[PDB]
Amino acid sequence: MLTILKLGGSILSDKNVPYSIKWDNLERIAMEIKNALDYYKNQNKEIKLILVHGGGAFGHPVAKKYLKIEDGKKIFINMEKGFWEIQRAMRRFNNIIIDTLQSYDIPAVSIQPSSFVVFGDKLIFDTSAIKEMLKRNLVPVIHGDIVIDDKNGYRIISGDDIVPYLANELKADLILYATDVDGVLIDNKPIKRIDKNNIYKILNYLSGMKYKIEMIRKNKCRGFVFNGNKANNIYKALLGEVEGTEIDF
Amino acid sequence: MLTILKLGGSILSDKNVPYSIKWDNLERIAMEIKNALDYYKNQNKEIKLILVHGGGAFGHPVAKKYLKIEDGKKIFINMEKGFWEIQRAMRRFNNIIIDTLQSYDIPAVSIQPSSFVVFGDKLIFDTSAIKEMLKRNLVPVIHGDIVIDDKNGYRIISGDDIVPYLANELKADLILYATDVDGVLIDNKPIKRIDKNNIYKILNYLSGSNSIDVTGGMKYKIEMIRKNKCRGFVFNGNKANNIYKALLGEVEGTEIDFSE
Ligand SMILES: C=C(C)CCOP(=O)(O)O
Ligand SMILES: C=C(C)CCOP(=O)(O)O
Repeated sequence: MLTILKLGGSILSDKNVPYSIKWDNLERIAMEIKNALDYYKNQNKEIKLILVHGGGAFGHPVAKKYLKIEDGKKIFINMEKGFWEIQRAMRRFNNIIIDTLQSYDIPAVSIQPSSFVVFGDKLIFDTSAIKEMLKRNLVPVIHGDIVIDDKNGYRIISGDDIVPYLANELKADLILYATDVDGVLIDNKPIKRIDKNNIYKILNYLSGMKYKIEMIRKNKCRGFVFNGNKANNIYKALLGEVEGTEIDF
Repeated sequence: MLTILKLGGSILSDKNVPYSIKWDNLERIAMEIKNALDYYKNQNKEIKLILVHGGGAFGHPVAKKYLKIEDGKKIFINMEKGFWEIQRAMRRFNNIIIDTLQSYDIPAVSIQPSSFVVFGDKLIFDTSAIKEMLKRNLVPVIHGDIVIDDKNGYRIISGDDIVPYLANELKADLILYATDVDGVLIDNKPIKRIDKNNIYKILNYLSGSNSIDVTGGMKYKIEMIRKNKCRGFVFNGNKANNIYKALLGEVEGTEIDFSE
């Protein structure tokens, strides 16, 4: 029923180019998601879908402006100005993505964490609204954002924080990570799987693909890391599976 | 003391001209909010301020396209386009308002109800982040928005729904209603004070046939203030300095006192 597809940095926007958008790729990714949803409408299978994207060439660039290094500590400053300016950037990127999805008749809607989510100790993140939206078969689109931290004051929640959380909070049947690599690379090769056995030797090797791997296990989750730039991977990924690294916890 | 300023009326936008923006009026208002914030710093007084605005010529016009009357009632349709459409329009208005407020160094941030609020017999509306934001001297700007309900449907949440709710949740001290009128008009004249010695006497008149507001607007504002045993002002937000004065607690319009 429920799937969480993450569109990770750099398939949507080049990081080394502030305010950049990879239009064709975005246009294609949106199409494959549509063709996927359609496929299921025939099989008459109810498939609830959530979407997550990063800060790409929007979130980061603007943030970097209010992050100062001091005593080896990432420090936000001038947040009187920084909070809005980061919000604003993520709002642009979020509109662009949602409009495109909408143009393919994907019933996407904006989820803006900065408005309600709180980091620190526990993760305060009321999924009430999201559950309802899913009951309507709407497709909530969540994005990395600036967010309050009741301990550190400010902090940047990312997709890696959001996906795992929601998958557990919402009991997701299938979680997908679209990236620019053919999966988790070991010695420059994508392992077909990651469980409870070879993991130990994997955490050492990696000593945020790690962060990602740990965040999902910390939730007995289970997801696929694949390449989003390969025409059809997303469409395949959603339908059942294609090539990529599997992570089961 | 925490204050809630409700922009409202048609002081920011002319509902008649779709996507209308009363720039001049919107800019002056930012000044005044600024003048006020600077004033509370000089007099060294702690103020937490929340702003709320409605849909103006943005929310309503778009929303109406997805509203139908069915069996003597309202129902949203095609919300697979409608929800985003209304979000989109509101997000624009919110941007314009916040960008401006910022252009006067007012630390405004965006609160988008559509993302987390559920409209039930009781609102589901986590105010954790807002509290932290106020804690850090940010100015949270909430706006009317589309939202899902807990009954297979959708609902429009307005400033009217948002203000009272927050007044309660956050235990506000002062409620400010910037409107298109000088106050609660009684004989085309803003009554100075409303309290537990005339409220009912006032409600009844508001309900009569010689009342200027038959939309039940003022009545609702009065009752929530009274319900939040706090204090509020109803004033003209189109007049120079009323918003500045109001924020200080001295705007000449109509006072509503039920604190203590
Ligand atoms: C940079 C911001 C605001 C969020 C970054 O998170 P990502 O989407 O994981 O890159
Ligand atoms: C029309 C929408 C989106 C809500 C408008 O809220 P209000 O103008 O405060 O009633």
